[PDB]
Amino acid sequence: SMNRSALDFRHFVDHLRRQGDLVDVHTEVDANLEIGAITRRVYERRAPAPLFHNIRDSLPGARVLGAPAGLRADRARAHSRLALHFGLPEHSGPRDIVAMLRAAMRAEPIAPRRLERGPVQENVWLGEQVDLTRFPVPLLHEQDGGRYFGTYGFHVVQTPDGSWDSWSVGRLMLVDRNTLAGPTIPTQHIGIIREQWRRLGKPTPWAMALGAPPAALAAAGMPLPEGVSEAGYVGALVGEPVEVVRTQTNGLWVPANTEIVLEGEISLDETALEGPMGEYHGYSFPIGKPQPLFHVHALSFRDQPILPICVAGTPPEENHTIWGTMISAQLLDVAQNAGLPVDMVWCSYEAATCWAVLSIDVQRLAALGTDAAAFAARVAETVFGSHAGHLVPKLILVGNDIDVTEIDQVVWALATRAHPLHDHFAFPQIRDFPMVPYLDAEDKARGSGGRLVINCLYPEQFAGQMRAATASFRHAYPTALRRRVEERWSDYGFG
Amino acid sequence: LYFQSMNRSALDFRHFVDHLRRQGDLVDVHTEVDANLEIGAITRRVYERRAPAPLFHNIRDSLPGARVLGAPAGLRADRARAHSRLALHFGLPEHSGPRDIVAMLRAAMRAEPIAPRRLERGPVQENVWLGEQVDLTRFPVPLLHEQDGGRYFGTYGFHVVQTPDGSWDSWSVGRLMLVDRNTLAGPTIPTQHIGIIREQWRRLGKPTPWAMALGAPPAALAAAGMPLPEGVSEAGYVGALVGEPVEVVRTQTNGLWVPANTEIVLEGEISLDETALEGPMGEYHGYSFPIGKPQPLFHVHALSFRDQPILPICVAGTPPEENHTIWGTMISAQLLDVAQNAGLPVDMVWCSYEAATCWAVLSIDVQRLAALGTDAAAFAARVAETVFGSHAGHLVPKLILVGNDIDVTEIDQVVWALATRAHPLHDHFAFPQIRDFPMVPYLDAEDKARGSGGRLVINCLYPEQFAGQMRAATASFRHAYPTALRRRVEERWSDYGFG
Ligand SMILES: [Mg+2]
Ligand SMILES: [Mg+2]
Repeated sequence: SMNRSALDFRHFVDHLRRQGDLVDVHTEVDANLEIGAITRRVYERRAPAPLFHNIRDSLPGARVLGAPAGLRADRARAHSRLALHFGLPEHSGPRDIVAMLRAAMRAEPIAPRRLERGPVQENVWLGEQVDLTRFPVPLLHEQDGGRYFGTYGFHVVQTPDGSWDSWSVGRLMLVDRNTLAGPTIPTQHIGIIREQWRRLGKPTPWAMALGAPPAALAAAGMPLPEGVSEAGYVGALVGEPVEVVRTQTNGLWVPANTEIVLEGEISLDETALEGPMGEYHGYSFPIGKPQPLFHVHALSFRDQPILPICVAGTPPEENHTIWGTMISAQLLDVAQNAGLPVDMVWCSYEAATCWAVLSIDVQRLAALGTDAAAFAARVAETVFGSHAGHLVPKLILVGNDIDVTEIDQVVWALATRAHPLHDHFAFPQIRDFPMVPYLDAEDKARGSGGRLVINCLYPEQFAGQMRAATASFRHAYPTALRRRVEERWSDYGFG
Repeated sequence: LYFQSMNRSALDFRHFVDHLRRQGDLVDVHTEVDANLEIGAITRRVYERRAPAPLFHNIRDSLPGARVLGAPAGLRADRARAHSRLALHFGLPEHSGPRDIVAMLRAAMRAEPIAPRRLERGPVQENVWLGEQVDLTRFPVPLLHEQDGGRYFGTYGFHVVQTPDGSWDSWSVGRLMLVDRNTLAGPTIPTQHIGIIREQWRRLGKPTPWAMALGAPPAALAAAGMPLPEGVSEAGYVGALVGEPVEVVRTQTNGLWVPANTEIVLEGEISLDETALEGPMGEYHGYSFPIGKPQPLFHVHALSFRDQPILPICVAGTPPEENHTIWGTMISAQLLDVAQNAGLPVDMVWCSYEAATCWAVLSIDVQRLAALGTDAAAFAARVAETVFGSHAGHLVPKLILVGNDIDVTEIDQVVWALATRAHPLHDHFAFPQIRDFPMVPYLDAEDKARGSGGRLVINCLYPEQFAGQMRAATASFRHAYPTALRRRVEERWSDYGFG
């Protein structure tokens, strides 16, 4: 059931209900602001994911699932919804998911299983039959530039010769009944492929899978080389291939179990103004930007289709829980592949992927014979120089007496270890990720200025010393007594 | 009737304990446990998991009937009631949070005191040991952390002393390490009120008459930590706090007045000439440093206790424990008074428990900020001077200045602002000349010799906010949806199916 949830969105949703992580909303809600407002609150209260059954003035049978990888208030199970995206059980935490991702990234892909048919074909609208406005397309935040059809799903394109099928995560704003608009980064795989079609004088055939198999959405964001197709890495993630059917109108292959598939082409030169919109950093910047038109020639969907939605903004939402976690997992590979004494990396969801905390193996630190400034520089070059680390402007270096995945502990280290005169290491020569929201006009002209390493390693730690013991349950009591207290917890009378 | 019980909980420790049990915020531990490390270790885990407070009923080698309560102002895992146990120390209900408590404390500091009510008897007098009968070691005196220099009798209560002429009764929070059967040791800082009074008795060639109240009325303990002028008695401020006076009885041996409901009262005197090594001990900053310090002996001449006496304990260290939940909160409230009395555009201050009282977050009213026509560097310096120069602000090395679109009492939102707003080249304002609080754990040897070096203001106000503008809206429930719709969602939450 847990691995089934990973390969099948509809089952994923039933599973949530069974484990008490789903609220069926049967009362009538408005896709104009209300769905988004509710879903946003859900993220912030860490509530069960809502399934809206009754949406004003929308395709009968159509439904919306809010917060598909939001967190849960119950701390023992807080990451369960996220974990299902990777076929992992209810009690899986950041470290379990990171270990699984790192392994997946070393595993072999498994060729997708081609099928003649599948549930996504249960309903088909062609050409003139296409009307996107009939779906419960939400206006997500009050000031958004338009309604968003696609906020949790991926694009599918292919090279003209068919040798490389490319999945990538993307978002699409509704323009009209059969047109959308959304970003295509020229240097991203989708942009590279779009260039190949352009030199033939052709628009790019496209599809978007919404309510895709959770692991297929995961796979779509995996860091893969140019030429390598994402579909196979569903098998790398969960040991079982994704099942695919051919689209109705353009010869692409989309997961068989997907809820809603849009089919069409990315326009050569037509654009619309897209945005403003909430983004991963928690802000909604006010200016719109022209983006390419995606023309929809056909759409297919399951009976009683579920449109999943993300309401991007202040954490934790899917940007942080899925993409942040993946970045964390990649940064740990980067650090360890470099030989750094790092046993964990965590891009705290609370920091909206604007910082990474590196857990430093203090038992191996003295052997480096270094100090804070040199170590900060070394870690800066290594991490910021990587593809994943390019994305994160601030690194916090801290000894592994704390658990870097718990923000309260990071805060404690930050407040009590980082000396204001000696532990603030700015690296203004290092090129920035341009979306970092605190960048100013000079940083933007220069291309650098935003990068920072905050050191929380006390100077003595570079000699293997430590000025004071941590007065916590973990570090203030001998091993035997810790074990006794944990084994007797129930006997004492605690739940 | 929950409100009956809430009110009584503030004035009677024994009832407070019963209140927690009825709310499901107590665990009655009947398993036999060891005062040596085990009780501390369990209580420590309780803070960290935010579990119910444990009342230990069965303690190896202890006075018959003796009990221990751990985590008396620890937090609860239930977010909607997280601060309920703390709140009871201030006469406040289960859903009270940081802001409600700060408001009550600020109003308390300007309310009238109500003189204590003198009684001829109270339950603290139910058992009395005099002189040769005093044996502190019969109580369940914990060794709290593995590397403590001794067992601590007092980690949750206050000292009572009085001026020689009897015109000023002083309560103050303090810890006491066990030295032997009738002797303890702990700090008595000369510049603080207990030390000033001690100096008055010294001038007469006399030791200082003293009592310690343990398991005191929760709002008595709160009153004891209030920032009152010299010459002003803390006891009257139980009345300012909860609208009803504390009830007091005379000690058995030295003329001092102590709360009638206290679980355990020690009576004696503070030695003129004798010291012992006290500590080391876990401290509020989360650390146990290796070296103790000489402190004055407190000789116990008598003690009295309630039947089945409950000794409350604090296992100081990584937050949140009582140093943070009680005293951090009081510091936050005073810093807010400091900021406002100085006319800073600040609507809240919060010493985040998670930062172990090593930083204070200042919530900035951005419209009032624009009126000042200032900038980051000048505003940082102004806040630094004002805040670090105050009695309360002197204690806190780091300040965070941030717009009030976030709730500064929520560490997750503070972390978000900090990561997304503080520019590495422009917003790190160290104040290396401003005098440090010497306990700050990151200070180096040069800082300590010099007396300064560790102060910092972190600016999270974007440049445009100083002109009252903002580069981008906050994409949150609070700020991404209009008032009436948020209200609809809140009001219909249960109708949607949430439980
Ligand atoms: Mg790719
Ligand atoms: Mg005083």
